[PDB]
Amino acid sequence: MKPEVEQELAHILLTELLAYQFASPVRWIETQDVFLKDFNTERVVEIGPSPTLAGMAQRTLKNKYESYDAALSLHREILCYSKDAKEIYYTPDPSE
Amino acid sequence: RTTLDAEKVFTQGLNILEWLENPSNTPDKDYLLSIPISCPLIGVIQLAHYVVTAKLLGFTPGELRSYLKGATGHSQGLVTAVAIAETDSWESFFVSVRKAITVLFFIGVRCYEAYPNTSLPPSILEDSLENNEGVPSPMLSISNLTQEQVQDYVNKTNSHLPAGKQVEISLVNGAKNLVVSGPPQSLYGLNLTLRKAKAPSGLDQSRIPFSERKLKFSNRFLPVASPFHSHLLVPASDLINKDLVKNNVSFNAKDIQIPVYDTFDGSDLRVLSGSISERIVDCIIRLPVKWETTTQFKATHILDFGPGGASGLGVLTHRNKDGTGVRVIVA
Amino acid sequence: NQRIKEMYWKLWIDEPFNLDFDPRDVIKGKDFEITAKEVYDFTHAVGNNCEDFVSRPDRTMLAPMDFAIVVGWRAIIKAIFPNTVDGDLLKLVHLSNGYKMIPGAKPLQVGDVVSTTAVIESVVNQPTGKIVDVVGTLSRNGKPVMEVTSSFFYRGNYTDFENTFQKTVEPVYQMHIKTSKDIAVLRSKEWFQLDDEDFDLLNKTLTFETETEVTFKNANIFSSVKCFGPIKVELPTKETVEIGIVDYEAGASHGNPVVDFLKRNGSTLEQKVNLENPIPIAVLDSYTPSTNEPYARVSGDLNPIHVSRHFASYANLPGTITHGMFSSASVRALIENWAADSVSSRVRGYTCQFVDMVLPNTALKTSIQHVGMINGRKLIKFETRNEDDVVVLTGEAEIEQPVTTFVFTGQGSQEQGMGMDLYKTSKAAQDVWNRADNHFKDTYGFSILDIVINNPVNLTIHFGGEKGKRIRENYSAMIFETIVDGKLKTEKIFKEINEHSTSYTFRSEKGLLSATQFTQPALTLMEKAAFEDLKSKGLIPADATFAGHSLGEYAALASLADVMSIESLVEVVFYRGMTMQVAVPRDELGRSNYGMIAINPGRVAASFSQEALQYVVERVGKRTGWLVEIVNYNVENQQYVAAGDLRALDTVTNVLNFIKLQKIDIIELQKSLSLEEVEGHLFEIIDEASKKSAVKPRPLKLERGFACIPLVGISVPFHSTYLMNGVKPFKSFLKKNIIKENVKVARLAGKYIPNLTAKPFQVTKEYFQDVYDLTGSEPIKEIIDNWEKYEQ
Repeated sequence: MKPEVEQELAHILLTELLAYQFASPVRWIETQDVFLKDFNTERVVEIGPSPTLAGMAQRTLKNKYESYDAALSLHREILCYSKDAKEIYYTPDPSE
Repeated sequence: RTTLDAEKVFTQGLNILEWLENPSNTPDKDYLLSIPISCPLIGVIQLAHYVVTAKLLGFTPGELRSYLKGATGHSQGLVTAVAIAETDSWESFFVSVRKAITVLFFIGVRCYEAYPNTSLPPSILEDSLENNEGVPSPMLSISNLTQEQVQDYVNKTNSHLPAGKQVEISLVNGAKNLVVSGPPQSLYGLNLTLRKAKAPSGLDQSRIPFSERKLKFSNRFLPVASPFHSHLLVPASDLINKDLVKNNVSFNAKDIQIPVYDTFDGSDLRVLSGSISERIVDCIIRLPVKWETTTQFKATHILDFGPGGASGLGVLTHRNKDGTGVRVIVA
Repeated sequence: NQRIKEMYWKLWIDEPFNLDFDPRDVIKGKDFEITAKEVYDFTHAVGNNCEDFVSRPDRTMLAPMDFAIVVGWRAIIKAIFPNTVDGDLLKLVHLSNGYKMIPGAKPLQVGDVVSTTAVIESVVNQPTGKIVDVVGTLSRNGKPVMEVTSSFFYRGNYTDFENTFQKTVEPVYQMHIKTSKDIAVLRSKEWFQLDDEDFDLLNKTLTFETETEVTFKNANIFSSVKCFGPIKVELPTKETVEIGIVDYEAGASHGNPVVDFLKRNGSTLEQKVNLENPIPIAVLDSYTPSTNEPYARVSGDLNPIHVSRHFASYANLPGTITHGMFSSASVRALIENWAADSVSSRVRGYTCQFVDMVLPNTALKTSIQHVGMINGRKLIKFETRNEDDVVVLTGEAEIEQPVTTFVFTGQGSQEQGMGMDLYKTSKAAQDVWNRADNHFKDTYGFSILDIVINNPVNLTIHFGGEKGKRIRENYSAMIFETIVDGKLKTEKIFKEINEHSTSYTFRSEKGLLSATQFTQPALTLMEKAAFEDLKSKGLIPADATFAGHSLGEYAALASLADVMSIESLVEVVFYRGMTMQVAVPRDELGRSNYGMIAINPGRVAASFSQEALQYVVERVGKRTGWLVEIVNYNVENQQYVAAGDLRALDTVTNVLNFIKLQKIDIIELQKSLSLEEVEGHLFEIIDEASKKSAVKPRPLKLERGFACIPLVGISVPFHSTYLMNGVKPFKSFLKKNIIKENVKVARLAGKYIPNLTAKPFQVTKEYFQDVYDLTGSEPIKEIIDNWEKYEQ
């Protein structure tokens, strides 16, 4: 597949994914499992005015990732842009 | 000198006479604790305690071992147990000494080569330390849980890990005293599952009904460099036995003058129809220790020649047998 | 010098001794097969106990970054041997050495077969000696993997400027072209050469990516000066694109007049961004070995000064000094352990300044800090001192952040004044908000900033004068592009606004910031602004996964794949919100018989699963005949959101309150008590809540119910099939406002997680299939059918 065609197709794909998204359900359960299990994300950063997707991550972790995170010695960090600026920008306060 | 790639393991030599003379010339505790040097040298400590014990009683080694109903060892103590059984006069002592410490040497060298201990991610170390667990190592001790209880927690922890990183129950020292071996990182993942189920050790549930209280138990890592009695060491068994063949070491039932109790069975190693050397290796490298059933003999007195005085195998055995008329002496 | 080189050549190079080759020429090093044994011997020599480099059941053994010097040394060191670079090798000094991984390349493995190329970038006669900057490139499978750089110094007095040349890679210079005078000045310069003469430079941002090659007449005067590289224009997407070339050439100069011009008239872009304060990581002790032989064996560096008293003594050294390249690998091993938590793959760059020599058996304190960021990699600085507290090694490393996923928040979270603290303090954020505010003011006659800042209850747009009629056209030209009976048809979003309208007024009960048409762009900007600020501090990992909840999908796509300009993003999201507003009859005042509730199946009964809720709702829908659906699957057995007919939400919210008070366990009185016939018992509980809600205040209020919270009066049934009407036109609009050329497949593939298919974006027949399976899309189907687009 040529780059030009890959783009032309990626376009049509993106277009349709957003078009139907409008009037289909939002599969945030599976989405969370993709980035939590399949990608083993150690830093989930919510870009938003309030930590509502962060709140959801913490809960999905507490439910079905208790033993998984333990066994894989997998420290995880849920951050929201509005709540935890200092952690995201790596600027801890004058405490050393 | 004799053994092919031996020096590649003994990175800071093994000039033990220099270490004892000039403390300032002793390697760091990490080097000393790694099995290629600690295995043989523990054997030397036990053999030495056996000697002072004999010499002060005015006995020869054989005279001492004649007074024994039997003998056995925990983990790599099994080696110096069978070596003691063959013992006789002083003139023929150093042949038994040779036999023991050349077994322990190859166990060390081959079991290190099989699973050498690598850099521990500092994050994991800092965490285990601040939670009063140990310095992560390949063997993890667990007070106050049933064998079948511990086995649940390993099954769960193991369910998410591939073959190479699985952990298994290594030792069954008592009813509610177990040890688990595997990669230090895998045993950390166990400790994490464990930290959740355990209650703070000063919780005070004195006003909660017994039935509804939460489990209180210890789990600290052990000071050992290698995961004894685990699948990680299996590859070494074959090679170790070939090294004993090549260095003219084996143990013929005919020579061993007291029963020497098998670490997994409780059986006598004399009754075996295989090679004894091979079973002793297999008992240390791969098979668990069922210390309770190993120690199933009847006797009024037990002598712990083994390292660690009051932290030693002696006192553990005493706690198992308290109230049955057995006296343990830390030799 | 020749006799000395002959001996050194016999020690370092397994080839015929020939000094008669060009420094200019590239140097090819022998192909090299990395093996278990070599890696083991090397890691033991430098004292690197990282697990990644040790033989373990069912895991391919990596090789340390450092191993590049074993592979490369023969090619790299050969560079300092030609007759035209005539040095006393016994007065040679290693100044520095670095490795940098090329992006996307995996680190060295034990399988790999690696070859090395080495060029000599610069040879200049400093007054104190002759400096030789060398650049290696390790390739595997005819692909670059990492670049080695090493700098050597021949101490002495050198006049041979005819054998001196220097190439430097200039920092990228940026220029905002404002005035027609600015452009006149640029055309003045011969070296400014556009692809297209007639290119409109006005109000564009040019970048100048420039290399300068120079030759020397003496210490001061250059014999020749070359300065070339592409000139690029910034697009609305922030993508820079070639529009021409810098091409300066000159004989005897005292300077480079291109860099002088760009320095004074442009700002220099910096890749490295310092933190507010350095974060300490650790101070660590390490030792140099008692013997340098072990390193020499594994490295091929049989330089006698490291092993032989008599050579060291001849070279005026303090002793048989430790190999520089040992200290390199040894300190690097520490950084790998403490700064990268012993994940070798994370460290993608390491540089190394040999500040002074170290003897065998020296004790080294090395302190390490997190000092800055660069393209989402932590910039680590370090310093290494000896017992006498003398600095001996300095340098820096670039270390990947742990695996990161960005999630972008949907509607409902928005608050007055949001993002405005950032707007004050951040250039990056200002530019986003302003680009967008200007777009809205100029095309629709309102300020998105005003709406975010003051959240007005009403806002009226005035169509007075030539500027006002242009704005009114844009309100009328807002259409639905449906294709019915073969031919195209047009439908006006704003029915009230005609050729005779002097004004139009937006209304809302409590504040326009929570009317979806403003909410969506407002929220999108808050997020995109925050993201661009983060990106400007180099805080965004290159390989980050991302997803957005509902509306967040649009912000996420723009924030991480710059799929749309700020102008396109807010334009699309505004149209989207307007589509949603038309689809709901609100024909009494600002209210509809459509809304949504947040359900917690846990609270009805711990046994009431996802299947249970999906089934209970599917039944109310089919039986009552009123549309209701689960539109958000948020948190398993804890947070779902259903939307549809307000009557059908009133049945569900009560039916659940009945199943809770009934206190029934699903799994027991499921297939065991009643098989399928349960549906008979369900309809019984639906019909007794259904006709209770089939007569109320007709725009009926929705109440709470143990499990079910009504969402802060949201008038619209988002993500319900009700909006399936708006898909065909919105799609036609998305195609017009998301241009194909702006979709970089690399920035989406395996990172973008949509809401339709909770599966990482791939341009694969399997994906197109999965899409079709939840869509019926005709354009998608015909693509699957002809997946033989592999042929040109």
